[PDB]
Amino acid sequence: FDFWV
Amino acid sequence: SMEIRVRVEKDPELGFSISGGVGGRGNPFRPDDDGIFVTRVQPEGPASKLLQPGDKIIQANGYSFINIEMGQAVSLLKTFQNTVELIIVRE
Ligand code: NA
Repeated sequence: FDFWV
Repeated sequence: SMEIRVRVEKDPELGFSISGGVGGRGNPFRPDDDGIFVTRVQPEGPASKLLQPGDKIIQANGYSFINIEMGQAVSLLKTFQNTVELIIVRE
């Protein structure tokens, strides 16, 4: 569960 | 481990993804670590050849990422314009 920045 | 300083310039994003956070859902590298971990890097994005999976972010533009929540880390990184100076922990 990664979040793109 | 080592503390590396990298500068990722938004074009128009930093070009990487993060996992972890205090109270978060964990990271694929060290589950006992609630830090923020670089998880995926765009092949030719602004973070390419600069960040790699496993990097532990502990500072972004002078702001410490130790004991930070995921929502706050994503919020801070989206708020920064232009370049984001990162301090990362690399093997
Ligand atoms: Na730990």
